Amino acid sequence: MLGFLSARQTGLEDPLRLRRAESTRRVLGLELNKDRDVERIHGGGINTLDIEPVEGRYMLSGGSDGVIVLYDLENSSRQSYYTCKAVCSIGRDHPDVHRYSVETVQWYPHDTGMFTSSSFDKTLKVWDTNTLQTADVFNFEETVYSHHMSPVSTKHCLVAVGTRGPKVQLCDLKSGSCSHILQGHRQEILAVSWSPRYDYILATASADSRVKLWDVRRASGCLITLDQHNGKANTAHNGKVNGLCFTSDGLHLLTVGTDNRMRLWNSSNGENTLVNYGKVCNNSKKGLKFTVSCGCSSEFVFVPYGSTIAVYTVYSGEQITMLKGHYKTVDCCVFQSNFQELYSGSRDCNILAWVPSLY
Amino acid sequence: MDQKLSKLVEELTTSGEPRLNPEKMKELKKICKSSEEQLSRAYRLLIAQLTQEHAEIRLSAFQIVEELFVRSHQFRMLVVSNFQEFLELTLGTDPAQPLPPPREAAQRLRQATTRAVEGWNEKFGEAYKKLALGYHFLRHNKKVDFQDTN
Amino acid sequence: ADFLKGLPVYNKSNFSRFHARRPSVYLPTREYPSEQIIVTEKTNILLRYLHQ
Amino acid sequence: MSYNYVVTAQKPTAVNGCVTGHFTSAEDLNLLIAKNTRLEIYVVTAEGLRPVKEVGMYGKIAVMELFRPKGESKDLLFILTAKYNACILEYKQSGESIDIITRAHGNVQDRIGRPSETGIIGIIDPECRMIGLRLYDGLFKVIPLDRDNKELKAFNIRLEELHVIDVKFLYGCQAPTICFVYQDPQGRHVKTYEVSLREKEFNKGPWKQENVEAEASMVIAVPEPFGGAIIIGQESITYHNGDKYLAIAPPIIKQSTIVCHNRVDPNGSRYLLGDMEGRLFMLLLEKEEQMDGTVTLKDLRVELLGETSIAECLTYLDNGVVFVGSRLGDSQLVKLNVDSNEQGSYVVAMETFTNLGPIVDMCVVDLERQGQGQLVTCSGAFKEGSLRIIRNGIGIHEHASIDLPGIKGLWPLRSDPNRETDDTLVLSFVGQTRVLMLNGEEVEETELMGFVDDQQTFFCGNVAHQQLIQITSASVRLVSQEPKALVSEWKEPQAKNISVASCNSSQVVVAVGRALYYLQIHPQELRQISHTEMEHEVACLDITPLGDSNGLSPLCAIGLWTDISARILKLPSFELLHKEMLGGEIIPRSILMTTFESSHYLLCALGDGALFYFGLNIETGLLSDRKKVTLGTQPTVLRTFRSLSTTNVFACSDRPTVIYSSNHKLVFSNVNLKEVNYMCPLNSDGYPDSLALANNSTLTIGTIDEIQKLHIRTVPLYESPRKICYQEVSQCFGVLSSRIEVQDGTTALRPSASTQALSSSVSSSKLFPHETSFGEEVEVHNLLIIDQHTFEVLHAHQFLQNEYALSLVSCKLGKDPNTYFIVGTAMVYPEEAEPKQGRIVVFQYSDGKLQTVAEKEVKGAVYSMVEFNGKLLASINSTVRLYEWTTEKELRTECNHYNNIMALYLKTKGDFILVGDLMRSVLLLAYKPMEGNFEEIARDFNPNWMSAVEILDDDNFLGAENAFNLFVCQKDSAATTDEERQHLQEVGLFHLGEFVNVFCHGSLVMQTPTQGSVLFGTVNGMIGLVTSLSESWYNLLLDMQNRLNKVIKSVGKIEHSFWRSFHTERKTEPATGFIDGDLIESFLDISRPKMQEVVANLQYDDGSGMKREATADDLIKVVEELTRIH
Repeated sequence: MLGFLSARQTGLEDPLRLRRAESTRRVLGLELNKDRDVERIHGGGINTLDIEPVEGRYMLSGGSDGVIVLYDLENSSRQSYYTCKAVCSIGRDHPDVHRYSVETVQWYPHDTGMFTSSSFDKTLKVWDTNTLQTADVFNFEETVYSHHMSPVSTKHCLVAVGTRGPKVQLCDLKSGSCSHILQGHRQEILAVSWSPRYDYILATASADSRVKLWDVRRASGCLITLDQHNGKANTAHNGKVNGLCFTSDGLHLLTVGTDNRMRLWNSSNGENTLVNYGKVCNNSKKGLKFTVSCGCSSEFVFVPYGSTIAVYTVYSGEQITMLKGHYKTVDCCVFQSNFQELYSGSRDCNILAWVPSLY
Repeated sequence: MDQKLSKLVEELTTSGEPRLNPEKMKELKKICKSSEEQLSRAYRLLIAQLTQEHAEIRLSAFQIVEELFVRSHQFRMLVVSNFQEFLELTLGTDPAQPLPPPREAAQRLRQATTRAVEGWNEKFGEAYKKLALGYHFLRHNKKVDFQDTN
Repeated sequence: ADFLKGLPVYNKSNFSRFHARRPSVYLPTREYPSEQIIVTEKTNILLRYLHQ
Repeated sequence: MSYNYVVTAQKPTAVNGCVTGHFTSAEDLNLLIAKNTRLEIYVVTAEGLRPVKEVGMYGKIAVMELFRPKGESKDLLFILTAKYNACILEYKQSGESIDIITRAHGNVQDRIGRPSETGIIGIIDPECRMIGLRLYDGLFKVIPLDRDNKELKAFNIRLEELHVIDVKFLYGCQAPTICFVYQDPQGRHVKTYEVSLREKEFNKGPWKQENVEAEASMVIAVPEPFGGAIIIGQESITYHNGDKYLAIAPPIIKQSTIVCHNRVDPNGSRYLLGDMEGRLFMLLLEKEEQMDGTVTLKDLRVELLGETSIAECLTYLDNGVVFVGSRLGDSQLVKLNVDSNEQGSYVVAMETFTNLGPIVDMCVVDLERQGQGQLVTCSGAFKEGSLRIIRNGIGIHEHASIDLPGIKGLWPLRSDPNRETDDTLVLSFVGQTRVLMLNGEEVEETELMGFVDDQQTFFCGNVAHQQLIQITSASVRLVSQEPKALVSEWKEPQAKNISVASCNSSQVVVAVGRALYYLQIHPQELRQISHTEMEHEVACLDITPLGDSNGLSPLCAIGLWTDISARILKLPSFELLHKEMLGGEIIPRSILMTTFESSHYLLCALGDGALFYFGLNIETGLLSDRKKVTLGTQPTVLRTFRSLSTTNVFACSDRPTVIYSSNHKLVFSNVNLKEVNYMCPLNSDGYPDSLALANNSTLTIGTIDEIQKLHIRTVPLYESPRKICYQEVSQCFGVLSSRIEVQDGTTALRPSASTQALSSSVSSSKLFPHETSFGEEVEVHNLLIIDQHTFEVLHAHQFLQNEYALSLVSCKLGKDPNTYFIVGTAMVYPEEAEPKQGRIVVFQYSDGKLQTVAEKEVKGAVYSMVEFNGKLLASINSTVRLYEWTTEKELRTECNHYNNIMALYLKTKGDFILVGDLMRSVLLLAYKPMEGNFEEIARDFNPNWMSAVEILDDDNFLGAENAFNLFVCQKDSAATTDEERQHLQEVGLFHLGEFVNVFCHGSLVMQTPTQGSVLFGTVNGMIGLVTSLSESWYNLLLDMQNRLNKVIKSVGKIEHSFWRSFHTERKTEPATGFIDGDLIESFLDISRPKMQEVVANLQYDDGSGMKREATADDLIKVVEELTRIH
């Protein structure tokens, strides 16, 4: 650790090199912190975690029991051991409480005040955080399996919703309309994710074993369909592609299928890069959420691997590690790139924190 | 010394009596107190006995584990390091691995394990929050009734 | 050393009167219009590749 | 809020880029050097590197390239900044109007993308058709260089090779071909692509993909007729030309890593290579010509030309001269003479340009004990490591040094009337006088006819009507110039002794006790005009003619005993015009009337070092605006001297000073000599535009700088210096040093400072295992005790093997009165991710002999330590602990605080402790003297990778960023909750553009709008000054900054706001609470009409608190005060 400090001081290595090397070392040393904890309020499993984007202080956890918890990661206790208290929570007491499980929760990428929560109740609600009241509501005909808002979009705040229905929905928050409908899929779309690089590109994965990349401008047809074999067909996996996430820079896309395979693709032309990630066990019938690191030498991907968390490499494929601790299958993994932290919400109603321990 | 520890563990686990012999248990405790390596070997032997397909052997091994947990800090560290496998072997949490016969001895083992885990959470939950977590994992997630007779 | 024979001399006088003064700072005040501006073509790479 | 002001005391000196070409004219070789934000343009003339210009860019120049598109008379310059500002500029010199026209400008930043591990790369085609930028891995940005279109549309191209080590554009290929070395899990491969503009894509390259050395790191595009490329790794130089593959693995290269290259011959026959060790090689390509007539490559040959400064970027200038730019050491200008010297080295160091950075650590020490703080900095690394003493002042370049002790006066004299230059130097002694002749450089004893050598001279010189004068204690003697003979002699009526003398060309005023006599100089007569008696004995006199009076002073300045009063008298009446009571019981010893910037002054120096200065009205004889300064403790002798056609005053004393005037404000600058007693200007043939100076025993003749500067002395250590702290009691400097020794045991590569210490000891701790293979390097650390005066390593204490000294503090602990060197050390074994052991060692440098007073094993590495109320606050790995100095001279653990990821920087003030975490920003703790824990008063939760911290005051805390930014946090004491209080509000932000390593309190200016002062050092050797400001002054400065932004047009059209905006990988906000010193100071350099435009309708307070209409002269004065502070 001293060598990097000396190199930075002398200017042999630019500060970015020390930053990236130290971040990689810390991510390698991720371990289940016994001291830090997050108070167990959820009565059921955790279907999603999402730390706010602007400063990574507040995290949103949606539970299987329909309870939303706005945890605060700011350590106000001044103690090495401390419990991340729930600053506020929407539970059964609150009238607008999601009756059923809340599948995903995602802050407004522009303003930290508002955040979106979609539930198995057939509804997607936009809450504020000044009063934690449901600012807006959208009701669908099929249970919202996933919902995402473009993080690189300032012109529109379009929300892409994938439900049991095979038609993707696009709704405008500013105009308060659910007008747009994209068609072409055959069954429930389990994962929708905008491309961070290109504003108007949406990647949609379904249980039809296909990943379709669309341009919202052209309301006619889908741009591309990822094929594992590159035409040597037109299918991302042998089962259900229930996990989808772009790489931090948006040049690659990671797809996790029920065939227990994780595949990397070029985001530009959609040909399988053929990275062999091995058997990534995945038996979840619901959309599986996985997160990719940011600002690290090698982009890590954290995939819920049964009841552990498998950390691989996005640009090599080598299985960096398998963090254990959770008693039940891990459901959601959210990575705080600010301090190279990880927070996984398993169905055991626990929010386990994983931190780089170096001594 | 190691062969003596192995023989004592075997005799204590294969005796089949509902209660451990106090003299052999005192000798075992003295050996576990004489060296930390002997304590770790006793731990490994008890784990290997919990894998046996006999509920009386598992019960006796659990009683030894409980006594060493209450009396030894490093044995507590060892048990916590592998608390998941311990709970699987003693309560039969995994439905694919039911408790071995006889049924009455398996029930007694389950009751004793539940009570011991309860008392361990009561006495050491603040520091040993790990074992505490699993406790609630079986308590609420697994709806294990602590007040149930069986 | 035969290999040091022929180092290319741009001008014979350069460094001929070498002697063993810091530059004056340039502080422009006038403005001459920039002939060209560099704007990154926003053309989506993936759209271009697909259409190709 | 918080208000701050940042100025650059020293411009960055580390050379980032270097390029030769034809920039200023198509027929002139021009060298362009990028030093961070500075771009120096020199011309390679016969004299040397004549500095044409220096351009200040609002951005860090990461890419520099000289490209000449077909049809361009002279090469254009392409600059990319670290903020991704791209600009194509051209030189245009119409007569004297030098301009840098921004032909193209824009921003090529992309919204998202990983910065490349190898960094920004910028390349241009051989034909100058497109500019390729590798900014983010996986994307290659291409800017087509089309002239017709108004808009240059830069477009990205996908790269299937994310990890691209290096990229270059190939010659000898029709389409633009890029050859690049890229890495993947298999290894490193060299690949080729064709850049298609119409398609805007990449096509299969001419060659195959071929494996290269595992450390293939550099690519060289060999031009015609060779073609192909050369791949340089660490052991093997390979050459790929399609099928033709060559490889050579010399053993000489394997020792070091080649980091820079340059092409000597245009046809690529010869190349220059420079390694990290500093060695300079020449790579030879042996062309062979086939019978067909095509020339190809026969074999590669590498030859070690010699040893030069650690090369950052070499550039063969011309005629065998090579500019070895350096970043870790002084830049060099070497000559590759054909014949090697006896040492076997072909390189001769022709010149050395001083490089101040990297500044690992520094101190402000009043070594002189005069009050002028000098900056002692640890600069460089490896063999280039050294100490730099930046003493503000003015420097003499003496050319003569005679041995004459006890001189009492010096006078320049012109013997021959025809010769307009002096040729004589008269000297004064104990009741005697000596004359010296100046025959070029010959300086020898003579006798002059009419002058007496048996009386002490008080003045002599050249007077009106082709004559000479000599005034002694006995008489005043008039001598004709051409015929050396006494033509007139005057004595006091009763033949009494002259006591004081003054003289210009036509007038004499002498004192005889209280008596005063006014004499005029006429052909062969000393005409006594008038006489008076003063109230007291006369101390000093001056009759210097000022303004438009034509060599005839109406005024006489006089200083008197008893009343200590500087008086202005009328000539010839001797009427009192002004009497000024100076105070004290110390008499005036020197008095002078002078004009500084067409303003008249009276200077009066007392025998106690004091100097009074006054405004002088030469009509009324009125003295006004009385100001007083101290200039040493000895009596000051004042003497005027012309320098660059400007009048100054030399003030001789224990502290040589030059008095001058800056913007109608007298400025005092310290000369660089121990003590000057007497001085005179001298302009002979062998000593033109020079100075004669005398002290107790030596007579020196030298030149002098017109003004002052940060003169920098250099003390080479030949090993990397890390920390420095000054021990006042022992008059010694304690420096941590590290040198690399190769396994043999181990032997040092070269002689260093640690080895040649006058006394070398070694630590042999009993508190405390690997087999270093032959040729493996090991870092050996030493503590060097260096005398402050001779700056020679008096002592060197080598630590244990595999022990790194990380922290050093010089302080006294507890009730122990002795001052100790407390050094923290860790043990870095190769296979440990972080150290597992360490120790704090307390040494005492006594009677010239260091001794290990005490020691304290500790688990972990002592990153930093600081004195804290007599207690040692030590950061050990993930903990901060307190130790106390017991009566047994031992350290005793008191308490520890685990709420610190990694305390890397510690600062204490009163009961506060500012902790700089590696990535957790700044914490603020307050130790408990009753309980014993470090109650964390406040902290900043923004994720900030810190490089330095400082405590501006009880509430403001200054911190640096890993991305070249400065911020200032404030403890919200106005908070009404424990929550708001625990949060430090980031009240100021700024983008310095430099990586600041060390902060230190102190100022380099002899001791105001600006309060407080913190100097700071950066990796680029850029010393900067940060100070506070009042709210009104900050508001005025911010408004003037905006107006200057309006008026001043930056090079490249980069907005200053966009340049100083706080910028990181996670956020980008404009600068706030900070005033850019350089832009404000540039107000002094904008023409008067531009001054008026800038100050147009600005509301300002002239000290009355009333918003007046700020003028161009109000703001100028405001800026002259700010400049004075640094």
